[PDB]
Amino acid sequence: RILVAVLISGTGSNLQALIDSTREPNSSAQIDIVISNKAAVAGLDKAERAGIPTRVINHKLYKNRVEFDSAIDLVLEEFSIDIVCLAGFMRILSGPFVQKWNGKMLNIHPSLLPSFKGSNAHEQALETGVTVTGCTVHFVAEDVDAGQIILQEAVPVKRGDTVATLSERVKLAEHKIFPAALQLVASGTVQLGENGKICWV
Ligand SMILES: NCC(=O)N[C@@H]1O[C@H](COP(=O)([O-])[O-])[C@@H](O)[C@H]1O
Repeated sequence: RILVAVLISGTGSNLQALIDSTREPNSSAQIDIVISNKAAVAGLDKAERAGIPTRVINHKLYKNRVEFDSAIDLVLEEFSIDIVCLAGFMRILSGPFVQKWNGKMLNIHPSLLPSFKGSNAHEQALETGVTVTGCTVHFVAEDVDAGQIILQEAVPVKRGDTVATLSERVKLAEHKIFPAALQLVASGTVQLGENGKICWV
């Protein structure tokens, strides 16, 4: 069973979906710890009501990214973590950390990368006026632009949509592909080749 750590910053709907899929009969992974850089967020309650230990590592208490990421890394090693899932984690990881976890850290983004990178993808989409958006799960890479893509699901944008409605429709897709992507990676079906490009059995 592959040990997983889910990093969060807020609500935790994606965390929840991963908990459910990991609690499924044939899952190849189990969530052994949940880390939040913000205290008092709902995702923390979801991990707790699930019997999953948590830690709040507040980035505001550190001097730089390196220091903050080192604290996080101490916990992951402490839990013999294999795979790291960034689920709503709103922090940019330091290069050495991303380097360390290359091929073992997945992130979920609410757009069809390379479109609408950064925060507020939904708002960007609606400002732009696309009729198709979606979500993407990928490996975290040195630069947030070369992250190897694992799975994506296109989601339609309705003409009436507000950030709330679109956002909700996109999360439904996210809960589908993050669990599947985790499974894909946890089971070894998907890996990062030596050339750094995605690889399937
Ligand atoms: N910086 C990346 C980013 O924008 N992530 C997105 O934030 C939301 C948090 O959801 P949740 O906490 O309910 O899983 C999710 O929709 C995720 O795709």
